[PDB]
Amino acid sequence: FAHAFTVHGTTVEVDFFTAVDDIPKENDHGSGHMNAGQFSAGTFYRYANVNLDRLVENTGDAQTARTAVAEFLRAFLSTVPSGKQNATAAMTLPDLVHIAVRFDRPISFAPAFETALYGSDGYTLRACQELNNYAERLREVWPDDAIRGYATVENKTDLAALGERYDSYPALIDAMVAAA
Amino acid sequence: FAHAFTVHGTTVEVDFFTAVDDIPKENDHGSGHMNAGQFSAGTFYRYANVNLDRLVENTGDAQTARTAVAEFLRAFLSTVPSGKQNATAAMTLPDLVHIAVRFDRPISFAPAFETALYGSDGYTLRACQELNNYAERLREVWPDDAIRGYATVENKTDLAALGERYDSYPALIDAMVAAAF
Amino acid sequence: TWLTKIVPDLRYRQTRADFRTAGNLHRKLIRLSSDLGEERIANPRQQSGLLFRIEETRNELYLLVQSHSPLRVDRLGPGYHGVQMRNLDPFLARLDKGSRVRYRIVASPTKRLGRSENNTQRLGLKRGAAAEEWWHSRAAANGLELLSTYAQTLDDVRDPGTADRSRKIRHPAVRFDGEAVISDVDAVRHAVLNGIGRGKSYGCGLLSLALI
RNA sequence: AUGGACCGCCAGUGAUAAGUGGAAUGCCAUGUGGGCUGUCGAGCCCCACGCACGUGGGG
Repeated sequence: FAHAFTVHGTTVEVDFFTAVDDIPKENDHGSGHMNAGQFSAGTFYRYANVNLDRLVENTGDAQTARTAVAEFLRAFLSTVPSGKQNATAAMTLPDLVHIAVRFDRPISFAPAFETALYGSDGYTLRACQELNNYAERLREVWPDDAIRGYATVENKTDLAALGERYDSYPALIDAMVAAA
Repeated sequence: FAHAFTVHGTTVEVDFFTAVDDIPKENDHGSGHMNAGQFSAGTFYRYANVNLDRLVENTGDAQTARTAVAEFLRAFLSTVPSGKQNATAAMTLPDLVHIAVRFDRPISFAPAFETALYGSDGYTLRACQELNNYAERLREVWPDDAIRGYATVENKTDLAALGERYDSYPALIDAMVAAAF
Repeated sequence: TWLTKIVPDLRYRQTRADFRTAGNLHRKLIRLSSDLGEERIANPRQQSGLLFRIEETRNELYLLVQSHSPLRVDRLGPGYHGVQMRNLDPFLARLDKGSRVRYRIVASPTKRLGRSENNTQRLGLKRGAAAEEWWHSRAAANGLELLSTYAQTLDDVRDPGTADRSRKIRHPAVRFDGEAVISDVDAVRHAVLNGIGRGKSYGCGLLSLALI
């Protein structure tokens, strides 16, 4: 399981906040408490690998393993942590999902996002098409017999190198766990 | 409860205000005070989720819980803060209201508004139909058997992906809280 | 005649050409027209011959050429043949006489005098007006206009070194702008096609009309 | 060309396996930017016509 870093440099945003208290004592606008909590927004990139071999070794069976990996991928897309959510509903779904089945070694797309992206424009389209480009040149530099599929929440661009565009996340997960 | 950010980039405008004294002395006409309060306008997007299960757990009963969620939603649409409102009346109503009842996980439409919107035109229609598109593709990418309803203060476009267009905000809230039990 | 909008840029990043001087500017205006006819008569106004108007000079130059020969794009120009190109006939709707049509006239009001240690000279200044009289006096009974005289400076012209190419001098140009009234169609027509005034290669002369 | 001249310490090595910082929060209550206003002659050269007042053409 990999750490999730933004695809563009983001500074922290200080949020001054106050806790007003009822029952005024002096009719002042004095509030029970003040502070400044740090927050931040951005477009995170996330990545994870599942070593089938060792998983089938741990589970033992091959049927239990398939259920564990299918539920793993679905929980990986669906879930979002519960850290400071009651004060900011950051529940969301990944705007791009690319599952690949490789028979030689796992591969991460982190180097694609090394050069930070400058903005004032959007970052979803730029990040998507840039991940595509890196997957294409990377695919033609490390040739391999793998299966590739991806779902996307944007019908603007056409991501070719990411495989065959499945229709939805659970469909992609079913067809990919099956190919595994 | 989520923070409400604009759907289009807005810079702050510096309002220069003066406080004049209503009694004059000779040799001067200086006012009572001089400052520059910052201000800004725009079309804010807002969102909130209600975990019914845990709320019924806190309340215990299910009827009290239903009343609390119904009054919560009506207060979420109705109210507007009282911060610097006495001198700048900004009392308004939401131009679009979309309640969805999901049985698996809550979901926000914030990513729809990541790509800032350039203007010189209006922002209500563009934000509405763009939220529509994002709800459509998102609905066909994370398929789920959920309930969807929405009210709108603009009869030009027809938002299909947002469900069945109810007639008014309190009716929408009643039918959705009803369908949510 | 016909109309086109063009924008010339500087050749390289060291302003080696063309905007560095006015002689190269008009040079870039004649280069675009290879074939050129030139018929002259004892002192009428010249019809050879191109016409152009400089709107702004802060983006290497914004220019509008109205002429008879077809303008052709060259090195370091717009991303197309233009900016824009189309034909125009002063015959359209006849430009009915007595009807109002707007206008934009450049000029250079002058009066010639004998100067000491000269070799007589012309002078851009001719209290209470004199340029109104000058242009409405040259402005024979065709489309009469209004006279927006200004009181400022200046325009310079120097040579890039080529032979038979004007050296360094200054000249004032008044920008009159308004709504022409047509009192004679063929006279205002031929006066627009010829160009109003001397030095047609330095911007002066070009008249553009408009509808109500 | 010196207690110096010539002169290799040196050939082998995973630091490793595991991990939420988490629960809570109006920045607020008050403000004129003001009094006053018409935008109406040195210019470098050539040539042409000229009533020697000047007029127009090409640089």
